[PDB]
Amino acid sequence: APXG
Amino acid sequence: IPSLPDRILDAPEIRNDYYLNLVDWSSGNVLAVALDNSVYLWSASSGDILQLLQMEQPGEYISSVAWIKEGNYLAVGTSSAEVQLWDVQQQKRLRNMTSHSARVGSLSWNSYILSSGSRSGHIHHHDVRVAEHHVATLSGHSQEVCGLRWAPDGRHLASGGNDNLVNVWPSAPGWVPLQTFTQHQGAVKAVAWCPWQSNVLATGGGTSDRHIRIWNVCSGACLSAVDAHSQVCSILWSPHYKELISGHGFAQNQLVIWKYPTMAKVAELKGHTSRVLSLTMSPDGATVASAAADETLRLWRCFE
Repeated sequence: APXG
Repeated sequence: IPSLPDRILDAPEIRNDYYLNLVDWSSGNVLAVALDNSVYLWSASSGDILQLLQMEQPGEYISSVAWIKEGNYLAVGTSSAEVQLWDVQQQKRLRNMTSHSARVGSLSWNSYILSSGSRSGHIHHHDVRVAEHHVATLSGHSQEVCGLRWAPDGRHLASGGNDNLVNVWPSAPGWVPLQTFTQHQGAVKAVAWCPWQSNVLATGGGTSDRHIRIWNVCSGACLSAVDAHSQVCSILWSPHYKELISGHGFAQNQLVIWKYPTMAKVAELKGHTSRVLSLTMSPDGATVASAAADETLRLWRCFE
């Protein structure tokens, strides 16, 4: 997940 | 100063290209993070994530991001030499500005003027409010412009390049630098103005230079030259603590906090497992986000  | 970041965000596919400026923290507390061909927005208040955009053509990637002062528009430089302007509240591209001949790796705003730096060595001023946006070409670099920063008072624009030059430009024309500092013996990506001293500029050189230099752009004096023992990808000044923070690569991949004006080392923020690519400061000045080639954005509450 991007930026998770 | 905490030795651990307050948050670690995954940054999958972050481009490990030293010359790009892929992160920026808006005055509205939204972090813009360019990950390969997409730009993600992360609200520091809610933790909400938005994939703002994705490049449409194969091979295209984001080469720079920069928020306008009010934080409602985001400039996005691309590998296809575009300077896009996105309205982040509408989540729509307002403009796709072309003028450059190569990727736009650096961006800096001065009110409604957006300055863009390219791998070609040229800097363009864009009046984003008008049809013919390209209102100036500043040509003082022969290699990629990787650092571009308007002074907070708008009286000077600093640029750093892969030609080892720092140019200090006037705010109006002709278009010749007021200063050209040649003392860095490596790429100059780190460029940050002192928030409490109009004419004081900090610059940092790459692997072959490893120095932080503090200048007075009016007298041209180099006030300080400090060996950081590593490439200096980014410099930020804390307006509250009277300190500087720099990001580094081999071998420690750390951030260094320095006391100003003594330039004494205050702290080292260790944690990244690969070179730091960029630093950006939160609007309140308390937190520094470091984006690194280890595919993380570490948020250090090092100034609170």
